[PDB]
Amino acid sequence: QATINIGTIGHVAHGKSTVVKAISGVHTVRFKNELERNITIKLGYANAKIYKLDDPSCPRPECYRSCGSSTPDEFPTDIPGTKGNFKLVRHVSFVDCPGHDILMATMLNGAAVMDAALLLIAGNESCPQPQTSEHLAAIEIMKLKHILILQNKIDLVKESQAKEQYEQILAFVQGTVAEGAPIIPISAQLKYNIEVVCEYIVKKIPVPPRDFTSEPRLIVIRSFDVNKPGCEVDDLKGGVAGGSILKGVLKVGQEIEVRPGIVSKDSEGKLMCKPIFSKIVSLFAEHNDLQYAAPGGLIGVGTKIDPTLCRADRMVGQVLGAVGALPEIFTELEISYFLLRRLLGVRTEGDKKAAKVQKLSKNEVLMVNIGSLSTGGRVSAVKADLGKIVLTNPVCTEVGEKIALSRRVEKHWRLIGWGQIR
Amino acid sequence: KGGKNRRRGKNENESEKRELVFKEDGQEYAQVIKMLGNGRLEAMCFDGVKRLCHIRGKLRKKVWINTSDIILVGLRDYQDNKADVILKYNADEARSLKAYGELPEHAKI
Amino acid sequence: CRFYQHKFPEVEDVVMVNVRSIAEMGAYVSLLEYNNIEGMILLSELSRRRIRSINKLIRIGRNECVVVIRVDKEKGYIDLSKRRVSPEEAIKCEDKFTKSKTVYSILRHVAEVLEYTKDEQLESLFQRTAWVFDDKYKRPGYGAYDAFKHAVSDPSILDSLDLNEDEREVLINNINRRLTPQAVKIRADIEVACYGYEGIDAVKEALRAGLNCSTETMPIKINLIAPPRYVMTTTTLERTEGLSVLNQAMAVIKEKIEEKRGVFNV
RNA sequence: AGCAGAGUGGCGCAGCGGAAGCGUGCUGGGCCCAUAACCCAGAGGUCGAUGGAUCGAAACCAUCCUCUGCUACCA
Repeated sequence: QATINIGTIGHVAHGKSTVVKAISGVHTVRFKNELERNITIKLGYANAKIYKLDDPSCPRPECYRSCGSSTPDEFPTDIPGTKGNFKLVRHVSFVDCPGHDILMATMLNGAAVMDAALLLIAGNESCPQPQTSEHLAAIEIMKLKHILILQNKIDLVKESQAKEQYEQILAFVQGTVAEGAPIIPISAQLKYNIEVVCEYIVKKIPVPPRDFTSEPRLIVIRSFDVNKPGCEVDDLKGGVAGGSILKGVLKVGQEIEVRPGIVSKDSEGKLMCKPIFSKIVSLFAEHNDLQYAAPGGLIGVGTKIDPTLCRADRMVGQVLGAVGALPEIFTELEISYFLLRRLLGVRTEGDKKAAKVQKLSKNEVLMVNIGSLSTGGRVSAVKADLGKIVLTNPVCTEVGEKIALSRRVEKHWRLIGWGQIR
Repeated sequence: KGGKNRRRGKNENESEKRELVFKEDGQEYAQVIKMLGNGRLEAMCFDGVKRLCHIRGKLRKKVWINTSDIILVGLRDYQDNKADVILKYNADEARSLKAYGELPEHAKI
Repeated sequence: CRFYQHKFPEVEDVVMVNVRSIAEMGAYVSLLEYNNIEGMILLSELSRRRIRSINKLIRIGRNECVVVIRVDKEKGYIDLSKRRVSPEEAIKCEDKFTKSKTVYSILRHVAEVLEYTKDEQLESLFQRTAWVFDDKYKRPGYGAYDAFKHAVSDPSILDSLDLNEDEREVLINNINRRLTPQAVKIRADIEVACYGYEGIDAVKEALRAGLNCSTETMPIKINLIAPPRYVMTTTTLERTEGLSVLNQAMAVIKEKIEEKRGVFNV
């Protein structure tokens, strides 16, 4: 299954497929294939098995040696050991977030259900690069600090440039946790020092305490392509949710409720929403059958919903509770909030632009990323430490946790501040 | 032309074949670039310098110099930009000169 | 031999010919819309406009539609004209030309076995069989092909008048081989947008009831093209008997799914 | 993968139940003192496979495969 969710976030032009296939062995893929204008801009999924030969390096199935195929310029070979079967240490899960700035709201959502991260830095561009800081700050807000910085694209980048970049990032982030996070330079054109990464992810990132006894909550981020094959139609025996569970052991045959709900017919107001109920058909993770779905892992829960809800990616950031979950489904919400004194996620080579953003004004639409949900809503009252927001689609608030608040600076929204629900 | 008449009052002809000066001092081989009207015409020299070529008496309406092809050009004693056409060759003659290795081996026909 | 019910054409009728020579005064041509009798076309009555080329108009080895302007009944001079021709007449004549060819090929199998040492053999077969098939149904626009097509799908037509031997197998084979496979363009149009989870089994009950009052063992063709769209090609007759199968079945699927939760497309 | 088209005999488009169909091009001839326009003349040949009726099948009708067009998903 899975034990931890390590995320693979990283700004434009570092190469995703080479690094993702080295760590998991499962390609990051999605709609439009095709391939990728550059690096994956979709929310990729992948799981993997991490075993040892009693060595800090992680074998392949063929554990005698491993000859790469990253480049035919030279032969990159590494040796994990010699063969006689290897001991299974754990089953790991990844969360490949978008690597592009416009997709920030999606990157936030996907990130918010991980248990650790890997900041994929690229040495090609600017030293205190916008997105590195954006990522790091969001991570410390959500409730994580289990980060391993990875210098992923320094294959042709000289050692002065690459040294200056790690220095400037680590010096800018002087108020964000990063001093207890290692910085592992690797090759992505010769897959070198990959074996030492395997030592790091088992060290810096154990399994955090998971609450089995507590009531099941599944947070779905990705829909399912079911169905439409054959034989026997139409619509499906139904619809599969790619979600991570962050609380409770969800057992097979259990009934689960999707709690933001669907709005009642001919509503004259903003109420009333009614949750949808679906019975769990199957609990699939990796490529191995399971009867349970332990928390701390990203699992494909097939449920008895019908094709229309899964025919496109429409279940991004929905909260699912088993069953008749107590969590309130607000339509208008009381945010406590604070703002950054800089505009995060933007800063280029020349002061233009990135400074203090002006105070929020009422009746402006802002993206409130609450939980893994992403709703848009307008601010109806605006006091400094008390704003009232009215949301277009209702938000199930599992706990008052955190929020991330963004404002439409130009073409798309950009992160301005965070806070906590009251 | 396509036959016609009045084209015999005057000296048929032809090139009984024949042969073969060069270059001389300021008197060298060029290739037709364009094909202006009025009378004059363009022609880049084979050395690398461009120049604008000019027709010469007799050769006026007695010999047509279609576009593209080698041609013999005198250079004006003092003038750079404008130069003076001489003595054209034949396309066969030009490929024999190329095979000999006397003009530069760069232009195709 | 003759391809047509009458031996000689009438006046103002649309016919077909095949050019075998080109004349100075027009075109002398053989018929293949009747006997191989001679008919003369004239140069004046071919067009109402100029004529530069001449072999990019009429040439040898071409079927050309034309109108019989006059006929000498006794002499056998079939005067002809191409001046009055419309494309609608060409469609009507090409069909009759093609249909006579296939019908005479059916009435050639008969002559393969019987005494045909003389050319008049086919003429003997043609007059006695063809006329009673087509004359009864010429006034409604049918050829002898309609009579034979009716016989294969209900055999009483060719048993109502003298039935030949060995003919019947080849007759059946050629009718059933060429005029089939044989066909239903019945497709169901069904739209559904469920909020149900019991929809998967609900649809199964609805699918198997596409035709009411049939056995549980009825074979049908289910098709899934998209998630809301359920296409059922219902029981394949001719699409004039499965009309009730198409129409009322659509009501079943849309009704069965509304009972288990929410509103749907009607 | 649902629907559509095709699987050269110079080119390009692919026409129908009679073995190149249309448009075009190339090459040659004719007309003219000449050119254009105009008029004629061409060319080794199951046209992806497996079958049936047939005198015969790119073309009459099927069973398969592949490439593409539109729609669009399993992967």
